[PDB]
Amino acid sequence: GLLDGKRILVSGIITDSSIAFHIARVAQEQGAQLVLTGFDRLRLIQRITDRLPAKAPLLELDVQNEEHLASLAGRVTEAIGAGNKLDGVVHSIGFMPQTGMGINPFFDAPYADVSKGIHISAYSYASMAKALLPIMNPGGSIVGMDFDPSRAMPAYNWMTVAKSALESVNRFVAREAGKYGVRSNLVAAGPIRTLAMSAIVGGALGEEAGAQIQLLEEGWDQRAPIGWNMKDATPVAKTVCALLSDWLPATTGDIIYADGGAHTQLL
Amino acid sequence: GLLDGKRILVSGIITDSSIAFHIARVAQEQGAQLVLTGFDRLRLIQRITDRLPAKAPLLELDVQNEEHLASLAGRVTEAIGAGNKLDGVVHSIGFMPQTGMGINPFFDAPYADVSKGIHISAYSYASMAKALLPIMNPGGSIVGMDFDPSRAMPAYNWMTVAKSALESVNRFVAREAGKYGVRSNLVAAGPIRTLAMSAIVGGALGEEAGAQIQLLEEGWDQRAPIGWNMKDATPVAKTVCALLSDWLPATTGDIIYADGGAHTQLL
Amino acid sequence: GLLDGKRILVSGIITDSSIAFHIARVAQEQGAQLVLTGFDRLRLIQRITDRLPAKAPLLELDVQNEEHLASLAGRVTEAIGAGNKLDGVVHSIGFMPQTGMGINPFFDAPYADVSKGIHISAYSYASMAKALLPIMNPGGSIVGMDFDPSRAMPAYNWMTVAKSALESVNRFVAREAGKYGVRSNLVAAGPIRTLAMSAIVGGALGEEAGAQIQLLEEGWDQRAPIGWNMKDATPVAKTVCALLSDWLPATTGDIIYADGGAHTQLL
Amino acid sequence: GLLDGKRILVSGIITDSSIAFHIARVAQEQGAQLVLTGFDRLRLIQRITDRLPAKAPLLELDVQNEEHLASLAGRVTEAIGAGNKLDGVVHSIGFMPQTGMGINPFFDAPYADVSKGIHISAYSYASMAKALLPIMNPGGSIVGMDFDPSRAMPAYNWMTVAKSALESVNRFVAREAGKYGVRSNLVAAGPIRTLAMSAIVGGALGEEAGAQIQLLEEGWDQRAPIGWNMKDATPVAKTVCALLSDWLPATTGDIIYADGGAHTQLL
Ligand SMILES: NC(=O)C1=CN([C@@H]2O[C@H](COP(=O)(O)OP(=O)(O)OC[C@H]3O[C@@H](n4cnc5c(N)ncnc54)[C@H](OP(=O)(O)O)[C@@H]3O)[C@@H](O)[C@H]2O)C=C[C@@H]1C(=O)c1ccncc1
Ligand SMILES: NC(=O)C1=CN([C@@H]2O[C@H](COP(=O)(O)OP(=O)(O)OC[C@H]3O[C@@H](n4cnc5c(N)ncnc54)[C@H](OP(=O)(O)O)[C@@H]3O)[C@@H](O)[C@H]2O)C=C[C@@H]1C(=O)c1ccncc1
Ligand SMILES: NC(=O)C1=CN([C@@H]2O[C@H](COP(=O)(O)OP(=O)(O)OC[C@H]3O[C@@H](n4cnc5c(N)ncnc54)[C@H](OP(=O)(O)O)[C@@H]3O)[C@@H](O)[C@H]2O)C=C[C@@H]1C(=O)c1ccncc1
Ligand SMILES: NC(=O)C1=CN([C@@H]2O[C@H](COP(=O)(O)OP(=O)(O)OC[C@H]3O[C@@H](n4cnc5c(N)ncnc54)[C@H](OP(=O)(O)O)[C@@H]3O)[C@@H](O)[C@H]2O)C=C[C@@H]1C(=O)c1ccncc1
Repeated sequence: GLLDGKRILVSGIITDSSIAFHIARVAQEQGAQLVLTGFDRLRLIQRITDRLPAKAPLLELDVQNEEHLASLAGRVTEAIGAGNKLDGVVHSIGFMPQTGMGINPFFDAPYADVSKGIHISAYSYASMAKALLPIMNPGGSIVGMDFDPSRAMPAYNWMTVAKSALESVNRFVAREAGKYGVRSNLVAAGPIRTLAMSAIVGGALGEEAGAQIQLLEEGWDQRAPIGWNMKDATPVAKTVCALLSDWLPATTGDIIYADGGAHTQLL
Repeated sequence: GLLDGKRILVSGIITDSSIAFHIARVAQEQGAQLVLTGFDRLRLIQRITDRLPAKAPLLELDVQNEEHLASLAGRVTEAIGAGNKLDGVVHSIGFMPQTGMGINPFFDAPYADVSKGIHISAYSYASMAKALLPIMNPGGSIVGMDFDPSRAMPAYNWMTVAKSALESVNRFVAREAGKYGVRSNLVAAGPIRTLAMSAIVGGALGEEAGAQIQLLEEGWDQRAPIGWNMKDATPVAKTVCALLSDWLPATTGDIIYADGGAHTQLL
Repeated sequence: GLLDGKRILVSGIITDSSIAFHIARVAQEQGAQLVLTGFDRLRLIQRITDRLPAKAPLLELDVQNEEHLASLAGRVTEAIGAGNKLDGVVHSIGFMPQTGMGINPFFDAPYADVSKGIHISAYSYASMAKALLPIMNPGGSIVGMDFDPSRAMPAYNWMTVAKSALESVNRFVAREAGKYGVRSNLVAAGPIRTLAMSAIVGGALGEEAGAQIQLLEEGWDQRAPIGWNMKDATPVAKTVCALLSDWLPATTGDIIYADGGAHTQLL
Repeated sequence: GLLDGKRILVSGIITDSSIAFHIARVAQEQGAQLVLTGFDRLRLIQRITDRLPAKAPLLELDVQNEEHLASLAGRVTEAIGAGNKLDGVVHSIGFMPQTGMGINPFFDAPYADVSKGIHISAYSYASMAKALLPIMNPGGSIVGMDFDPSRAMPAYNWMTVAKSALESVNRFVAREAGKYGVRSNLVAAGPIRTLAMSAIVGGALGEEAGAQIQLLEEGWDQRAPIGWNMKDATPVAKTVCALLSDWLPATTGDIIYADGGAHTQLL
């Protein structure tokens, strides 16, 4: 039981192939008691989350919604019972309009689209942290989902910029979480065949974008000194759990790369 | 004449202690023919720029204004004469509301303020590039002003996040500028006593923020193996010119640190 | 039992305050079966290791000795019984002569001293890996001890250069270990009061070096968003175990920072 | 005249396609007065250097030779005349035995070979700096040749480790050079078809190594947002001159990438 009797909030589930779905599964397998947040299609998320090895309360959270955020702590302690706190929080949320990643030239994304992408993808990590730290235990852990934005890449465009912003927000959240005895870190994952990701390689964001994404994926397994399996999200789920646990107690403001080692190799 | 007969657009002048003012001075000293852009207080900027060693046309540019951006190329070629192009472009523009840097806790900046800061500070680098590349010569150079956001720092808060976003935008602008034979790079400067910067250390953004900024400055000269003089912007002006020149012809998507070497030293 | 029934070789124990001593303790607490290697003072190491919560075979290993290395795999399988393999290997060995760190100006270390330091500190990670991979199980883990050498620092001098070399050797060991299903990673620790470290702050390597080391230590806890306790090596021991476990299965060629988050913060 | 009346020592010329040959040519084209150092085949180097646009004294320097180093300052001031100092120093020297790069598995390089490689490739930067700083002017510049070792790469093996060591040595040389008003920096170049480099792609270090090097080269021009021409060393020569000049006066302990921007792009 890596996570025995820890209370952990997990966001961002939308299908059975969401990274957050696998994080939640492995975390329960490891003894965690979960609270889940969902966006928009709540009856759908309910139905999907019913397949986790245990039951967990579902709460609505639109990360762009001030009221959702203001009432969040209240609604969580209500779901976990008064006088209980969280030990962990998982941010697994990402969004960039059409316009900002894919077929569209980089120069043609209007700022409103880019601003929305950054709001949901980078800023919400801070506002989740702000809403949840008052109800977190010493020794607690905040983990967010990242990918390595340190070099530019085709197709991902403004989404990459959003991750650069996220990494930076993470170092600041760490300063705040520290006052609570709480850690803040990101997991940088390699590419994973979620529903949306597979749609994009199928050409949902245009044919040039699809081809480039596919090249990025093939290259990944080659560079990774231990290989990369894009259809298996469990290696990244385990990494997040490692961070939710007591076994990385001196790591914060930081990034753990669950990417097969690909980023450490040129080719 | 490092910049002999180069045509260079320089933005962001607001006083005689603006980094852009010194960039513009040194660039003219080096034979450049300049076009200048100003924001908001145009009669003021006119008056300040009159003190440059040579005269240069002033054009209004509010980086958040679509019409300003759409007409920019037209207005520049008009100022430099039909059939002439630019060889260089300097982005020296930065903004973050009150709310996002200083006394305000990091968690208390509303996204609208952060979004405005990012719009002006990071996104505008791309939209300047988009508006100006059609009128840039092969061998040309785009340079933007940066500071090292790779570690978190007190007081700068959301402005730091904005620079992380900027560095990332720069790597993408480089992909686009490359198609024109144009380079894109950032200069990461150490702290400089501009008017605004001195106001902030005087306590304009609160007393805690002021004290922290001052500590950051004193530390800078100590770490810098060659020292740092915060009241002298000419070392950074020279660095930008180095980048506008033909002497860094294989550098792009990159960051040159005009910071005294401070970032290469722990203490 | 994080490490239940894993067989792990641990090197570098010399006193009850060695990082390797604490790694070994926590690993046994977590169900690991250990084999230990010692250098030079073998009766001493025997006596110290007798205090671990369980017994473990001790083997002599002078990392500079070809015969020691050539016979190592033979001697390990002999200690763990034919047909058994290792699941983990810990490199916790460091050395730099007098000459290369401390009072001595950086320019005054002769290459023979620097070469010895690099041999023991960086190269031996590769030669340990070479000697032990033939007897390692798929899913296995090699972990070495590091400190962040990415910026220069007073006093550590050539030892810092040695760590830069080590980080680089680690990325290459990862390519080799990968063929065996084995991971290779480094843990970058903050400063720890080992016997040798305390001697140096007591002025063993001169008074200027001592003063600088002490300043480095005080700064550490201040920058660390979760604090740093230099007299407690257990947070780093736990981190190494995290890496020896199955919970970071997609991390290799990489560095995990068990440093309180200090490296992610400027001040 | 970028380098008008500067006195610059340039090392590492061996043929008309050496990077140092092109550095020396461009530097003279730019008004520099040069002193040259050569290793081993002195009559050969004499003959090659006769083709530079101006004449320059040749001095023997075996970077591994203590007597050569001890007498170096004496012999330089003798060549440039008493009461004159150097303004610049170029380290353009690299070596790794057979054994440490190429066909040989990474694990099969004996430490003596690796130690020699590191001695010549990394350590000599410090010992050149030590020998020459006493005869350098305030405002002076030390520049060494580098390639980006931050990720592992096939074939280069121990040579990559040597560059990691070099980058680290550079940050320490910067601390020492600073006391003299002198800068220390590295230029990280993309691959260049020197005589030795072409021999290696011809299969001098075995067929697997040759094939991998060739793949590395083709990838380079693709990633570089401005392209890369491996048979043209002048873009890197210009970059070194930029660093020898007064136009990067606040950069030290640092690395300038003359690599086409390749390192800033994933693909
Ligand atoms: N799928 C992947 O391959 C990865 C996901 N991640 C991150 O992990 C997280 C998991 O993403 P996932 O792929 O599972 O799903 P998602 O679609 O990004 O996010 C889940 C939900 O969050 C949802 N969401 C959107 N807006 C909001 C909102 N306002 N509030 C709350 N949730 C929201 C979003 O809305 P939807 O598309 O359904 O309309 C989804 O419902 C995201 O942060 C990803 O950015 C990181 C690396 C990889 C990756 O993209 C990558 C990229 C480049 N190189 C290597 C790896
Ligand atoms: N002053 C400094 O110390 C530095 C400036 N820079 C960058 O260089 C540039 C020069 O800034 P400067 O300090 O000279 O002035 P500024 O106030 O940031 O920008 C100039 C003008 O741009 C203006 N501007 C604002 N909004 C717009 C707009 N919408 N369109 C066009 N211009 C605009 C802005 O508006 P204003 O305050 O007057 O209302 C100013 O008029 C900015 O990018 C800075 O971010 C980078 C490093 C340092 C620095 O902040 C630092 C920080 C931490 N560590 C080390 C160094
Ligand atoms: N003590 C510390 O604070 C740290 C240790 N490490 C690493 O962890 C490891 C643990 O070191 P420790 O401090 O526990 O002991 P050690 O003395 O470095 O090494 C253990 C033994 O290895 C021994 N050893 C030496 N030569 C050999 C040899 N040839 N073969 C096998 N073992 C050898 C060495 O020999 P000895 O001094 O006894 O003569 C020791 O017996 C070493 O790699 C350290 O470099 C990393 C970060 C920190 C650190 O130095 C630091 C520095 C700067 N900033 C932040 C942190
Ligand atoms: N040729 C290249 O493509 C590059 C050279 N450099 C560096 O620039 C410098 C120029 O190297 P060049 O290729 O011109 O020649 P070299 O053979 O490395 O060095 C010149 C001489 O130095 C010489 N030398 C050797 N030992 C000594 C010695 N003991 N004392 C003085 N000089 C010595 C050496 O000896 P030799 O082979 O002739 O026996 C040569 O005579 C070296 O530091 C290179 O490491 C850096 C990046 C690239 C590069 O290798 C690369 C690699 C991977 N990715 C991107 C780029």
